[PDB]
Amino acid sequence: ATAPQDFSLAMKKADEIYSGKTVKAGDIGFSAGVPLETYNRKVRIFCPAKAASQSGLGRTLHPSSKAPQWKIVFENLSKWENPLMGWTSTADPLENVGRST
Amino acid sequence: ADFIVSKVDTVVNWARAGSMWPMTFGLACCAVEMMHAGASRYDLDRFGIIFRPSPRQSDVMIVAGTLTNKMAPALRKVYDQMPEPKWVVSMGSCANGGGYYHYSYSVVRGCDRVVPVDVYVPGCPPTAEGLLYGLLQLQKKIYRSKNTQLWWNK
Amino acid sequence: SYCYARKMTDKDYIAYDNIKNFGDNYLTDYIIKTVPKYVTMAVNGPAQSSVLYQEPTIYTTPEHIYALCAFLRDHVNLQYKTLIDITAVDYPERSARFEVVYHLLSPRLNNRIRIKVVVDEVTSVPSVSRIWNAANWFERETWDMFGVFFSNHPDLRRVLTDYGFTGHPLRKDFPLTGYTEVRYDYGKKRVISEPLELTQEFRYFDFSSPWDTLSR
Amino acid sequence: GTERRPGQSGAWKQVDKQRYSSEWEQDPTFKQVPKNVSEVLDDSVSVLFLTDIVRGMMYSASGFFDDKVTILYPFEKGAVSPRFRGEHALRRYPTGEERCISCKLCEAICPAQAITIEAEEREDGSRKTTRYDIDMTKCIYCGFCQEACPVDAIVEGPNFEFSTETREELLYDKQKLLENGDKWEQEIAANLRTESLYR
Amino acid sequence: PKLVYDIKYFARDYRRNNSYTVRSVDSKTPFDYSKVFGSAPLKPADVKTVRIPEVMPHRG
Amino acid sequence: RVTDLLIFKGREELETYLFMYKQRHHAITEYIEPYQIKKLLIERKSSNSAFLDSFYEKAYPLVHSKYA
Amino acid sequence: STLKPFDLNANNAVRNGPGGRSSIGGVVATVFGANGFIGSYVVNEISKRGNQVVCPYRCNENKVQPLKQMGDLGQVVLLPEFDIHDDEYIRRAISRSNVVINCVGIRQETKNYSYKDVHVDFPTRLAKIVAESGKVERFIQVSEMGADVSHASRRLQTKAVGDEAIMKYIPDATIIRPGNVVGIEDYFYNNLIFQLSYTIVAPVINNGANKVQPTYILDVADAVVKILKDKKTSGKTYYLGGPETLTMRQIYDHLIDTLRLSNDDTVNLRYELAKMLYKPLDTLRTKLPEFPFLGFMMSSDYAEEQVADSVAPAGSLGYKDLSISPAKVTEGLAIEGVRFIRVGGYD
Amino acid sequence: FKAVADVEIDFSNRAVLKKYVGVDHLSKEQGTKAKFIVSLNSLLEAVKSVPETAEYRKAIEATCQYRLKVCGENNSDAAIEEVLDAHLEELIAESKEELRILPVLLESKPWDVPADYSAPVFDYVDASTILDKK
Amino acid sequence: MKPLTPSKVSNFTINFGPQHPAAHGVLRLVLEMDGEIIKRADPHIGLLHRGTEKLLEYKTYNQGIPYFDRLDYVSMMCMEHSYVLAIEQLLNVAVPLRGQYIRVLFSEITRIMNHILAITCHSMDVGALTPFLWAFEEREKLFEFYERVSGARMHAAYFRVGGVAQDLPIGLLRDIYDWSRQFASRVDEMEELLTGNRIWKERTIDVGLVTAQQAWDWGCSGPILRGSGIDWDLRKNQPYDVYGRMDFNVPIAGHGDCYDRYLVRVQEMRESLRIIYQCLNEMPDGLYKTPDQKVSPPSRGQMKQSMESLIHHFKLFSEGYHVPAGETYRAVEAPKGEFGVYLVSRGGNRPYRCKIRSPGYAHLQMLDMVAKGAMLADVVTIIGTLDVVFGEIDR
Ligand SMILES: NC(=O)C1=CN([C@@H]2O[C@H](COP(=O)(O)OP(=O)(O)OC[C@H]3O[C@@H](n4cnc5c(N)ncnc54)[C@H](OP(=O)(O)O)[C@@H]3O)[C@@H](O)[C@H]2O)C=CC1
Ligand code: SF4
Ligand code: SF4
Ligand code: SF4
Repeated sequence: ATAPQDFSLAMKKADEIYSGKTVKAGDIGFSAGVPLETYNRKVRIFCPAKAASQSGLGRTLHPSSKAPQWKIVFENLSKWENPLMGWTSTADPLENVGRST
Repeated sequence: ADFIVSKVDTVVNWARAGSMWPMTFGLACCAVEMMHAGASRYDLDRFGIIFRPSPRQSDVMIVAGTLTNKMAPALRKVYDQMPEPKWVVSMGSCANGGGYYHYSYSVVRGCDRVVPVDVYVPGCPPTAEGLLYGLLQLQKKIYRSKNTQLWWNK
Repeated sequence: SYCYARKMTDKDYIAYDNIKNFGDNYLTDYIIKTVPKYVTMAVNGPAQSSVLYQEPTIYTTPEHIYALCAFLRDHVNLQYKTLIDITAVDYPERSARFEVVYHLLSPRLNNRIRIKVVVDEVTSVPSVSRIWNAANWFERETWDMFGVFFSNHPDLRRVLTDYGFTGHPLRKDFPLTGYTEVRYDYGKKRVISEPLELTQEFRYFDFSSPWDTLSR
Repeated sequence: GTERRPGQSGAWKQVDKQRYSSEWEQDPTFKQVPKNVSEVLDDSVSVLFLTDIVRGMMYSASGFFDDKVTILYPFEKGAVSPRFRGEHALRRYPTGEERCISCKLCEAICPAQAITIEAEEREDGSRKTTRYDIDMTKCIYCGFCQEACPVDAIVEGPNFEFSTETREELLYDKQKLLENGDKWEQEIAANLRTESLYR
Repeated sequence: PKLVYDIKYFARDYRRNNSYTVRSVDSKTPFDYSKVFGSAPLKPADVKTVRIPEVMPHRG
Repeated sequence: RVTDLLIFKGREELETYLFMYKQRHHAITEYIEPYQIKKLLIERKSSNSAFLDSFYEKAYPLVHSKYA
Repeated sequence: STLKPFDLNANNAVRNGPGGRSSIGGVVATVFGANGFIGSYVVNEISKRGNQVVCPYRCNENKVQPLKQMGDLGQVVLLPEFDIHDDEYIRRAISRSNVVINCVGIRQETKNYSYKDVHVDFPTRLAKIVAESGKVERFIQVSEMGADVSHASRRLQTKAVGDEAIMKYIPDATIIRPGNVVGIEDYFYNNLIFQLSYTIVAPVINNGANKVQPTYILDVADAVVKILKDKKTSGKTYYLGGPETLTMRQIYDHLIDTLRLSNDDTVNLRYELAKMLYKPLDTLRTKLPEFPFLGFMMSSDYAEEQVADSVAPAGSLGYKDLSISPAKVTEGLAIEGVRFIRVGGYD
Repeated sequence: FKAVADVEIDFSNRAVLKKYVGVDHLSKEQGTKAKFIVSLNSLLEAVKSVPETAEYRKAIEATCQYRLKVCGENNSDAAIEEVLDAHLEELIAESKEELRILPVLLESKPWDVPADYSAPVFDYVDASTILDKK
Repeated sequence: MKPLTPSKVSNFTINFGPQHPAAHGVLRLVLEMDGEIIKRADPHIGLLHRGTEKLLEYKTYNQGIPYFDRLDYVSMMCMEHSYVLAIEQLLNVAVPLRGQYIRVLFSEITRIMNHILAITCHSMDVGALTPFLWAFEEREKLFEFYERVSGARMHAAYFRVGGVAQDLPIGLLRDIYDWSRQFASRVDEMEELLTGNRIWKERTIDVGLVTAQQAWDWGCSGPILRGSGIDWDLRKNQPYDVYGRMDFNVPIAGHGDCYDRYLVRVQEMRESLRIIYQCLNEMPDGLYKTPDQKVSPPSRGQMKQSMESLIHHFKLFSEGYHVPAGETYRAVEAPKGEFGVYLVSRGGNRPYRCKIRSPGYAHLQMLDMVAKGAMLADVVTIIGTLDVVFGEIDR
């Protein structure tokens, strides 16, 4: 809670020096070049709760935690089993991007 | 007549399998292992496999490398220019199933999506002896065919 | 300047003492004092050249990048004749998402410098191709991968991605597998692009520990 | 040798420069004017008689008679070290019990995500896999899975002749991997005994 | 190896013991050119050279 | 600014065809064929509303359908 | 547009996915004659949507190579040794199949197989084998438009007899009856072109009066898909004629125009003369193997089927009932294949 | 360094060396001491446009004075090359390269900043320094 | 009132497709030519773009080493070396001397194989096929050393963070030393056939001329710099391993033409042989990987006997080490030039951004300037001297 006193110092300082120009909502999505049906998907902005198995507070929103913890996640879609090998097949392009990055 | 047709078909199989003119689609890592397989230490020209630069004069095609979405039309175009027998060998994990770039936006998961594949050579890169094993597997596949007997009994 | 071969024997030295000192410890202060308007902040950190030394990183704004680069190349004391690469890093948490990074070499100083320009999706960065001819392809790649527009570029075109690709793949919001897939159709004797289907989905393994502290 | 003639060059503009200017006589790499009659005859016979060509001809003709280096691939096989990473194989204990304990580290370390594992408690009570399949069209044969396994259950065997005629046969499963381990057991065991000394 | 029976990582922990200090630089204070060029050689004899580092750091 | 970026990208799309980066089959696949398919399409005007048709088709409407 | 299910019993349970190559369709299909011109496109349509297709073929690895690419892993099953006279093999082929499509037919006779064998005996035996199973839900048979019991040509007569036998054994079977099919691998335009260019004279039976309704291969393949996606189509015969009806003279003229032939190479080989020139050559065919030099065109059966109007009956089912608009075969993508040869700006 | 030419040439001639390594491409002029003096004095005249109390101008003045001194004690042109670690030709080209950017610096005037300008500087401290000793 | 003078127009916008006697890989090259002379060259790349940089972001640091082996299939060791050096800098890990020696040794070996392939494939593109086959036997001899140390002839993945994957097998140093005793004679055999040959001289002299200013302007490195008169080597100017101890001389040429770069590459092979001999004689004894087990896996007997070693093995083969937040760019003197990795870490077990700096990317950019005024035949030679690898260019 005091200070990381490491590269994060310069990271935050670069954050506060610079800023982004305001644009109308949704305009950047057209610039992105992805299929427009991507934005029809609904978004949940949440912070994961602590796993009950472990007692560490890093993943939680705690003054100890210095990492980004708020995720954008998209709703879960259909999943099936590969007829030949029983692998989990999917057609959702946004399956793991939000959770992972 | 049934004996003569068999002698003819086995002679044709010997001719096709002994003289394989392969065209090498050397995209990536595996092309150098093929280079080594056709080098002095392994003599493919003793086996009768001698590489031909143009598709029209080649009967076997070896896809050795990572197929990309940018290349797949050119791969299909080269394959179509080949004459009728046109056997295709898939070499390497990249060509077989996309391999280590399988979960990529720009990579085709296996040349089988674009062109039919007769023999799959596994490896990253496949050892030269493994490539010769796959070529012998293709030669056995050619030997197995008896086209002239079926023409007689068609 | 240009490290033309001069000494035939006994050039065992990595460089002279004064040249090392001026760049080991006075380089950032010299840059800030000489050209203060261009520089906004400076970071001294682990060295690009070696593990033991330290090289500067300078943060500047997009408007001043061309003049700062021209000063860096042709200043007598600082002769960064080479542009190693141009890169962008996407930080979605920030309002100004993209940090365009310039890496330079001074053969005379035997030193490396890193220049960062922080922009967003709409703003553009002036091209530095007139200063370094190598920039042209690097800026084309940055435009392709991240979508950063470079102003006054001689011909800004995509390089790596497939023809007709509209998305920018290295953006953190772009799916790892993408949106489309390529297949040959027998009916229409053409190779065609289709929406993505995966036989086996990419398996993300969450390995993060609660007890870790290094994550910022 | 390294020395170059004013006439021989690959660029038209350089040929024009050397034909109409004498800066080539200043340059050290070039060959200087003969300055004697005998030197003129020497250069003239060297160029006109293709002397340098014949010198290469003898060295190439040495190729005809020297010992050929080649291997008859079916009859003779190239040397293969114990460390060689080839076709995968699940292993069994000498009692006949599979070494795998479904730790799933090999699936976590797989750079290519070629291993899918799912397990259960067996009726006796052991931790055993109900599924262990490897995609050999996705494998990169790095050997990381052999490094991560704590019980030596998964090893990359010494077999490189495993080409197939259809892609479906290249999707291995637990039974196939166990059969491959049974087939190559003694060779794998010898290779592991040799490798244990180093690591 | 003296690490077999003597285990102390915190003494040998270099990964997590790095930090970043902060300074502020201003244009008002003049740069010290005496440091840069006072130590510079004026004749060939006074030339001093930095030798190439032979090895990179190792724990031994 | 977004308009400028969109115009630049559209100019790139035109230049690909103009400079022969893309091929004849690309033009067939991506523009001409879908337009001709749309003209040749005969469909029965569904009495069921939009909700009912998607309900009959699939559980998750957001997932795309191929070869509809 | 909303994807329509394959109307097969218990399909709703098994089906899952968007309907693409990697999706699961609840259709397992045994397409006899898969390596043929018609069969390959039907296999492509069924397998493209994630379904599994069993393709029995007479041993020929190079001929069945395109079918390998058609589907994902394990979806296209190629059975090596297919014989029309082997019952046990037919039972094995349709063991897991819930739809069976029969595209097996011969344009010409040989010594080994006659019309009566392939077009009559095989349909009856296969019909019995499918009937005894019960798992097979849909049966589709492909026949010519001009097939009739009272037809001079033996091919078109045997085909109609076989269709009647199939209708007798399986009452719910659908008889697809397309016209002359145009495609890249077709035997209509390709044979006409070969006749115009590498033959000394192009004999035209009568003056080309006979009317025909050619259709594009993609249209027939889509019609097959629409048959399988509707259970109400069962037990009905569909005459899949093309959008436009053309006499053979118009088609010959338009091929000459598109190819930019110097002049007209077609000659008038009127009927009652082909019936004397080719009549011995049919007996020649029945005692000799398949020969590329002479075939199909040079037969009395072809002359007999080119003296009648092979057009759809007025009251009949067609593309409109399947909600398909057939594409014109004289323009657009359909005509590209002949167009590539020469257009007068080419070579 | 090692010459890759089989022909035998003398590298102590101090002209065959320059011809071999291709300094003539950089400048066709011989590059004598007087040219270096003229170039430094021309740079000093040029940097007069920059305001007198500008840090850039002070830097250029100091560098030019240092090199004019190095020219002073060293009467040998090769000695100047040894002290400055450069060929005289590239030393002369250096001042012209400095001359090219004076117009670009006079258009934006980087030296103009407010009297409260402050550039934050972040410095890295190595763990090896603290762990071994203090 | 003085007449004006008109000019001429250029056409023939040819497409030079993937072509086998050229630098290996697929090259699509669009050339605008006035007659038989080239006026513009526009290389089309992306035909082997596999999205490597983005794939790295989804993998752990140890899971991403084989990517660098496969970036350049000709020179694997040098490519993975920069990645492991960057991770070591961020992790503050010190490599033991034996592992440093092994890295330098194998880097020189891969340098030699790279130069053999470059020279002999360039000669093949010219049209001489004997040096090519004469070289494969040597390259096989070196691939057998690779297969001995790692079990893979090409994609070894031998270099690891903090050292090497396994120790040198017993008997290896003798075999390498024998290969070294005969290497100089083999190189002399190749050099006699190539050097001094009139057709080779005519084909290569004064083709692809580059000047020192041009090389620095376009960001070129390695043989291109050293063939123009630039005494710049990373192994000497910015040493990264026990290279500083090693005694070798930079090869320098001045013309900048194709012939000069061929001579430079041959001399680089000889210098690498000298460095290998020094490595062999001075090879130390001791640890080959770092003693720290929070960044390197424990040995197998040690994990099977100690609880802490089993914990470290489990957490290193499942989660991996956590790299402190920071950025670094580490470059190595690859055989093709300067190869560098710009690694951005936010403190996790996966790289946030891993930019790969291609030495061949800048050379292919320089192609247009170099191949101005040339002929259709000269393009193959110019491509040969650049020695571009398109998997390396297209990441
Ligand atoms: N113009 C057209 O294309 C039209 C076609 N049709 C009908 O559709 C059917 C097929 O069309 P098409 O595909 O053009 O004909 P093809 O001859 O092109 O396809 C015939 C298929 O039947 C197989 N076959 C033939 N005889 C036998 C046999 N005795 N035993 C086993 N397999 C056999 C062939 O295999 P192999 O290759 O080994 O002989 C081939 O796969 C025919 O009945 C035809 O009348 C309907 C309207 C028009
Ligand atoms: S399979 Fe491996 S060796 Fe072959 S091209 Fe792909 S990455 Fe390279
Ligand atoms: S060798 Fe490597 S890629 Fe193959 S299964 Fe093992 S860990 Fe995965
Ligand atoms: S093979 Fe080894 S690493 Fe993989 S699950 Fe079994 S015991 Fe674990």
